Amino acid sequence: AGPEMVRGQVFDVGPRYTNLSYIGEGAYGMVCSAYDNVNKVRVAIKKISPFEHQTYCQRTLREIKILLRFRHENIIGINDIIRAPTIEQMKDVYIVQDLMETDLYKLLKTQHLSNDHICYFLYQILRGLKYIHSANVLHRDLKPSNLLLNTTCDLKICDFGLARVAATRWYRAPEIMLNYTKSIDIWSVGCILAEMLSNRPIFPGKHYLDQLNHILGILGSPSQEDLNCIINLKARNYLLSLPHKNKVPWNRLFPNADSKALDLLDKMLTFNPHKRIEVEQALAHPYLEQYYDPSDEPIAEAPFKFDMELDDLPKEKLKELIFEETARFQPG
Ligand SMILES: CC[C@@H](CO)Nc1ncc(C)c(-c2c[nH]c(C(=O)N[C@H](CO)c3cccc(Cl)c3)c2)n1
Repeated sequence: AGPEMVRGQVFDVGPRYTNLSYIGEGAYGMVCSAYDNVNKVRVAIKKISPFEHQTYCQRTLREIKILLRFRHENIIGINDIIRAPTIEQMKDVYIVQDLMETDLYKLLKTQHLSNDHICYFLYQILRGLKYIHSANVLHRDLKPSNLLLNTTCDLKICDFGLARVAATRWYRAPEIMLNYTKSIDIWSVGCILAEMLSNRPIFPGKHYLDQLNHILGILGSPSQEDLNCIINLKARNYLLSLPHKNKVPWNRLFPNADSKALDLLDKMLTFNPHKRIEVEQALAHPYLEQYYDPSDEPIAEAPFKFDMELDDLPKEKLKELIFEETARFQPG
């Protein structure tokens, strides 16, 4: 028969993984659903081709090392890894993960969420983020397409490509554009909460400049303290040259939303990251009272730390480290 192919891209994952079907894609790869003849279940296989670029090699090694170390109910894990038996032949890496029914991007495209469903989804994102942040790791790309869901509404965070030890424009914090920290992930969670409440993105900017205008159009003009930071000159002089913009109240933008949901949203969507609410205070907020449970909210045993500076290593050395990291999944 030979190896299977999906939309041009070859998928040399057999004979264990057969009956392949397209489910998603990325900047340097493809995601496919496949049947596992060992566990007798369908799984998700993430193919990635990162060896042509040094940045992609860093992301691949960071993603593999983080997900293998991490073990949480609201975070996607790695079940198996397939790659060529020799380093010279390795051009692709296949990460086998648990298959989920849908994601929040697909769900908000077709379904209207009840307050209890918005409350339960937000809790699981923050429960998962509590574990990521306890390990001193930043996701840096939290969005509805990276939040996977199953039949029984169980949520899982995926795509740890941009993850780092302490992105999509619409869920990007103003400090990334103005000038990184745990607070940039909370901003993204705020953007996700607002999208669950209206089935529309709160800041759908077409470019980095239009993105800042959409934020100022709701939050109002920034104060002297909000601008008093290590901000870039171009962005600082641009925001100062703009006319005065009034703050739109949260109850006016979301008329029939829960008052507690809007109080937490305000604390998550705060321009100043220092004044922005943290993952623990967000979980203890009265909006997530019926789900908050410090007893069943695990944290990472120790903070994450890389043994070597990956930014200084060339793509040739990073390829060797990727080959060595994926070796324990090879037969023998
Ligand atoms: C069938 C429904 C889909 C989600 O809608 N199910 C599902 N189930 C499990 C998983 C692990 C996934 C899944 C979703 N995105 C990804 C995933 O890893 N996506 C990133 C881009 O966001 C990616 C993909 C390929 C290459 C690169 Cl460089 C990066 C995995 N998707």
